[PDB]
Amino acid sequence: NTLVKQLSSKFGAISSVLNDIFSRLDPPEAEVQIDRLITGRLQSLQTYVTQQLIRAAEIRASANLAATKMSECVLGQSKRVDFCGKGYHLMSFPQSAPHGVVFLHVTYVPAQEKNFTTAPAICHDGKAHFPREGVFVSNGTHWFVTQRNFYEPQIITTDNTFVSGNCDVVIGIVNNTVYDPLQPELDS
Amino acid sequence: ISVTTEILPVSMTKTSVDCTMYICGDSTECSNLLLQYGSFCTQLKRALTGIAVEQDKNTQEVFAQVKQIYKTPPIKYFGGFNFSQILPDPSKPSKRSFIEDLLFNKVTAARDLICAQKFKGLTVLPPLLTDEMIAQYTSALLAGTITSGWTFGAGAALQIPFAMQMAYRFNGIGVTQNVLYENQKLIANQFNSAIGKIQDSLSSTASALGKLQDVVNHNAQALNTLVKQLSSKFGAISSVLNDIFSRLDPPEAEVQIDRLITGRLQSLQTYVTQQLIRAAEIRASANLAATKMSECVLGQSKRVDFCGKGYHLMSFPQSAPHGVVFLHVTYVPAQEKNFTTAPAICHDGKAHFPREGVFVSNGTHWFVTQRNFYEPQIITTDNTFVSGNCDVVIGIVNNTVYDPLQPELDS
Amino acid sequence: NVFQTRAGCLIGAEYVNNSYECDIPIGAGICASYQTQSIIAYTMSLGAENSVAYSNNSIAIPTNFT
Ligand SMILES: *[C@@H]1O[C@H](CO)[C@@H](O[C@@H]2O[C@H](CO)[C@@H](O)[C@H](O)[C@H]2NC(C)=O)[C@H](O)[C@H]1NC(C)=O
Ligand SMILES: *[C@@H]1O[C@H](CO)[C@@H](O[C@@H]2O[C@H](CO)[C@@H](O)[C@H](O)[C@H]2NC(C)=O)[C@H](O)[C@H]1NC(C)=O
Ligand SMILES: *[C@@H]1O[C@H](CO)[C@@H](O[C@@H]2O[C@H](CO)[C@@H](O)[C@H](O)[C@H]2NC(C)=O)[C@H](O)[C@H]1NC(C)=O
Ligand SMILES: *[C@@H]1O[C@H](CO)[C@@H](O[C@@H]2O[C@H](CO)[C@@H](O)[C@H](O)[C@H]2NC(C)=O)[C@H](O)[C@H]1NC(C)=O
Ligand SMILES: *[C@@H]1O[C@H](CO)[C@@H](O[C@@H]2O[C@H](CO)[C@@H](O)[C@H](O)[C@H]2NC(C)=O)[C@H](O)[C@H]1NC(C)=O
Ligand SMILES: *[C@@H]1O[C@H](CO)[C@@H](O[C@@H]2O[C@H](CO)[C@@H](O)[C@H](O)[C@H]2NC(C)=O)[C@H](O)[C@H]1NC(C)=O
Ligand SMILES: *[C@@H]1O[C@H](CO)[C@@H](O[C@@H]2O[C@H](CO)[C@@H](O)[C@H](O)[C@H]2NC(C)=O)[C@H](O)[C@H]1NC(C)=O
Ligand SMILES: *[C@@H]1O[C@H](CO)[C@@H](O)[C@H](O)[C@H]1NC(C)=O
Ligand SMILES: *[C@@H]1O[C@H](CO)[C@@H](O)[C@H](O)[C@H]1NC(C)=O
Repeated sequence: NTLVKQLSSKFGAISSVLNDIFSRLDPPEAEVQIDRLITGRLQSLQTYVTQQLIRAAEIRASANLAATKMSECVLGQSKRVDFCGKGYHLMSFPQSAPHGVVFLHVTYVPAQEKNFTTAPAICHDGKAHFPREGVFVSNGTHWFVTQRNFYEPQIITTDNTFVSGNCDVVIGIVNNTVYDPLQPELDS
Repeated sequence: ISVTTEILPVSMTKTSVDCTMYICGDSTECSNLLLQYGSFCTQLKRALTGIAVEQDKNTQEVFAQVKQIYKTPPIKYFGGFNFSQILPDPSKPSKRSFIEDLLFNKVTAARDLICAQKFKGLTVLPPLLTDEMIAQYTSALLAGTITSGWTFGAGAALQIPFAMQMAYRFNGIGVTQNVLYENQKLIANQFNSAIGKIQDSLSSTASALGKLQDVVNHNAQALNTLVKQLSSKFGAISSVLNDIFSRLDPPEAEVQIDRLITGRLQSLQTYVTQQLIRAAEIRASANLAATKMSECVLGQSKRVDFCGKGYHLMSFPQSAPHGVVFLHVTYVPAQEKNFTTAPAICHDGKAHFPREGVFVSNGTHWFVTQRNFYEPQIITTDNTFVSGNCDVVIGIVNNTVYDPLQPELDS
Repeated sequence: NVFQTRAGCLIGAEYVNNSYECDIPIGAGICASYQTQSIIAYTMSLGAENSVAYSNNSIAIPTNFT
């Protein structure tokens, strides 16, 4: 619209149209006015082209980002934080829109938290025990092992713990019992 | 344990230009003559306003990522780690930290240049967010990462002791937790020494903030050349237009005025185009900084050479004039030793492959060890699995495997 | 009325001591909005204020998902 509206400028000439300039002045003198008009219009069109180029570069950057998002979020599962949504990414769906794409992100969010008391290791039979893929918790009386992102208490055993060293070097260790699931069937 | 510093520019300086004062000065005749060229200044105002709002959008996107403002509890024990230099200092009125103060002091009758440029139609607008608000965002992020961990980037903040968080990160990089639980004091001392070295380097070295200084210098040079362009004839008798009007008749004064107007308009166009290109580059840098903040501060990244040189552990943000600074805490091995290995163990006519580690030998015996730390253990059936006979694998060796059940059968 | 901000002088808006999310950005941490039947200029509120209970031996574990 502004490129169209620039056509009414005079640029210092005697008129904004060419036919009256050519129908009122001799060839020796109309040249200056024609040159002024031509130079002004050329400058306007060049400025338009430059701005279009810059905007095209920005659109290209956005398109590259969208292509990367389609490659990772949709065709696979992403471990990147805050890339395919807020939370823990599960999956995604694409939809089309005029000059654009819309991504629907299905994600997982925890809720209904609860407090607990924990210790890093358990000292038993003069040895320190560490969890394999969980965390030690206590409800005030007993001790359990639970997964990090969901509450699922379990009994401490040998199958879900591993031993390394004595229990006089780790800060915060506590005393408890580790249940051996081989002897009770052997003694029965 | 290594700490590394990274500097990223975020935003630019917002500028506004007055056409009439810059071009025609205080002369009314030029003001009347200027109207003939049409709409050449509304476009300039639109472009400059777009850049100005873009800068605020950049800052808001980079820094405003937490819904709630957290505070550290009064007790300052975090398993031996100090953190007293990066946390807010209530004594100073700016509510900033030591490193932040050093960074701000690092980058910097008679009439000031700012007033002289203002008196020619070039003005600077203030940003939406003051420095105090950016400091509060940084403090909230630091408190959230110290107290909660990475849980506050995907939901509610759940408290966890610092030692257990470090154990989880060690498990993430590929080392078991017992290493941390047995070398807590050494790791804490290394971290404190690294922070002290960063302090010393910041206090002594004064060339670590090149990028922001380059941005400031480029803006200053652009303004300087724009101002200097006002004293060129462009082919007329003189730069000053009142002398042109007084000396000679209107018929040629019109030509001289047209020459000056065209030259000044061309200079303004060039300035606007260069500003647009620079703003695009700054926006790209801001997008990179926002991605880095979301990926290295609110979580742990497995990408190589992204959140530091080495094995990534964690990171901390700090503010800087028109930019952000990242402190990356990473893990690097040292004191390596040679060993002899084999791909599998042939025992009882069966091939045995390790479950997590690698097989090593110290000259006479054979052990299984984790990949990134030397911790030998006896080869048993608990850390090994069997697949096929031992006449196919190239390089298999002979040894014995211990079964933890037969000893109990006889005892 | 008259108010003096680091971005200049504001006429026609009344300053209040509360804090809301920004609607029209003026600058230097000052925003404006149309509320109450009047125009009010205020200071931005970054967000809600929170504190987390931290100790040697306390953890928080979720029990449900969304
Ligand atoms: C902590 O957890 C233990 C394990 O469930 C609880 O002990 C059980 O409590 C229920 C409650 O009625 C009893 O029916 C069971 O017989 C208990 N089992 C054992 C082995 O004692 C214990 O009550 C929990 N503590 C608290 C304070 O809730
Ligand atoms: C776990 O049990 C051990 C004993 O098996 C406790 O060690 C004792 O500590 C007391 C101090 O309160 C000493 O007087 C005893 O001599 C220690 N016993 C031995 C065999 O050395 C240990 O304190 C217990 N853990 C906790 C947290 O109390
Ligand atoms: C954490 O760091 C601060 C500052 O580096 C330590 O404070 C220094 O303590 C020593 C002796 O304890 C004094 O000689 C220095 O004058 C102190 N410096 C400052 C700036 O206060 C502090 O001891 C470190 N440890 C803890 C637990 O805070
Ligand atoms: C592992 O073995 C290699 C090869 O035997 C060692 O590399 C040589 O080290 C000696 C020093 O004892 C040098 O004089 C040689 O020039 C090295 N050879 C090459 C090709 O560089 C290597 O040092 C051993 N690893 C360790 C930790 O000592
Ligand atoms: C390789 O490691 C073995 C460990 O099994 C070393 O053997 C031990 O050597 C010490 C010598 O100080 C003896 O006291 C131990 O009794 C040995 N262990 C066993 C199980 O007998 C061995 O010295 C190491 N080096 C070589 C070259 O084999
Ligand atoms: C590993 O032990 C096996 C045990 O069967 C070896 O296999 C035999 O080794 C003897 C001694 O050289 C040969 O005479 C037999 O012919 C081998 N049997 C077969 C079926 O090939 C095996 O050689 C040992 N590994 C190595 C590297 O010697
Ligand atoms: C997790 O949350 C869901 C809803 O968000 C709970 O499902 C509801 O539970 C209540 C109380 O048991 C029932 O009255 C409703 O009928 C359930 N369904 C809905 C749609 O509300 C679910 O119980 C929660 N998990 C646990 C373990 O309590
Ligand atoms: C855990 O204890 C703190 C201590 O005040 C409390 O603020 C918080 O609400 C508790 N968590 C839950 C889930 O009740
Ligand atoms: C427990 O916390 C207190 C502060 O609340 C601290 O002084 C003490 O050192 C902590 N204990 C351990 C074992 O870290």
